Amino acid sequence: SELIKENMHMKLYMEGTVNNHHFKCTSEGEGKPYEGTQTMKIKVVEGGPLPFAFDILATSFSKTFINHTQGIPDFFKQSFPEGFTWERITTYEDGGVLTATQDTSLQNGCIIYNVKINGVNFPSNGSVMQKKTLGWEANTEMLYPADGGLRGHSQMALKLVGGGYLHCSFKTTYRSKKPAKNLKMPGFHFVDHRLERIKEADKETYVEQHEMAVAKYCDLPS
Amino acid sequence: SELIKENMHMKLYMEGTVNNHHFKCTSEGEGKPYEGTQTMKIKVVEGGPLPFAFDILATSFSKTFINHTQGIPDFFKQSFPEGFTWERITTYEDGGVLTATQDTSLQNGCIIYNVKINGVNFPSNGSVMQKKTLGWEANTEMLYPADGGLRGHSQMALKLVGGGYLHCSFKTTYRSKKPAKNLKMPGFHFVDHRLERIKEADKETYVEQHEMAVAKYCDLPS
Repeated sequence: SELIKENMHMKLYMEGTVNNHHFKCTSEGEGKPYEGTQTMKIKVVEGGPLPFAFDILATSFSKTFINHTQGIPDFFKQSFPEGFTWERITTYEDGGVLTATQDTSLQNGCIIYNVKINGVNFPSNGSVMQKKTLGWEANTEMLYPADGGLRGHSQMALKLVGGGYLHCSFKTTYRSKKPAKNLKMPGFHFVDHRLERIKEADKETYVEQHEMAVAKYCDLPS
Repeated sequence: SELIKENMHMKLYMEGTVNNHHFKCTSEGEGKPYEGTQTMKIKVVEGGPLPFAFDILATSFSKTFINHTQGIPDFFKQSFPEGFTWERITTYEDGGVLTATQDTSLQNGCIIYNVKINGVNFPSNGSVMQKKTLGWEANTEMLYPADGGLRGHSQMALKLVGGGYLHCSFKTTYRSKKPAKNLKMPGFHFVDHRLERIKEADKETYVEQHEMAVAKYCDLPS
């Protein structure tokens, strides 16, 4: 993947609605694609301050930045220069869903994300709309080939003020924009994740967020 | 937990239906509760050979056998001598659900499992009812306290004849039969799991299953 350097910058444009509250965000960031680390500085540029927990948007802001161990082929880095798309729905425990559709492209050596968000039915007095959340536990995504791409399935736990958790799960499909003749497809494997909040200002109008991600197989001793 | 020795034997009785097909199984096994390893020899004793994949029963055959690292308290071993119960529903991608209710007790030094199975709506010509499955990938359960005990959430991928996977997820509640003022509760953590078969025969009317399980926190730096 010669176009993907040791360090890469990213820029993002996001627009959407959550319970019919419209907003837009942009972000800029940098990471080390082969080391699986990245950081983004995010701004809410319309519809701020958001009237819902920023945490529900966290996984919508970057699959190029996964460290691949154990010889696992890299569906995402192989897709350049054309890039790939992803599409996802996250279902929350207490009623809410957040759907997102994303395009990942490469322009002048900069990775570019374009995201559309459609979140519906979050309980009006529940944890998300009343901003009672405190960020995400770590998790492991499962990825395997499917319906024309890679299928991801994930579950995650959102920490709540007071010490409890709100569970969610999601299903993702990743689709390469490169002809498939030119891809070495990975088999079933895991991406071990962690999402870290770095800072926020102005009621989450500005948020800095970091991720580490490692692709691997089952880690249990033979 | 000194009723739970370094080696423990288990005996199990299981009865239920899948798509209105009645069956019973029994099993005997042994494991090392603190090393997180165990083996069970399972027989179908009524309703065999089962007209559906044995794989959908695999998680219904033992939480006392988890290795606890990083100082994580052991909800299960702490529950003895009274023991604990679990209850679970697994939802499968192509339709079908497998509901199970279990009691775990300790009698004359042997751990005893009693399990009731209720599986419904599996597609009659689907992979499960047509016995076209080839066992489970590894996975990690998430566990945290809930009203009345510990809540687990899981997802698993079932290998299919001819390649590809059928996805499922499940939610479990574990309840101690011991007074709670007498328990040190764990916080949010993971159980890194893997199921394997040692041998099988005669259309899965005999299956010997092995598990290795380790409770841990996120294994990524930072």
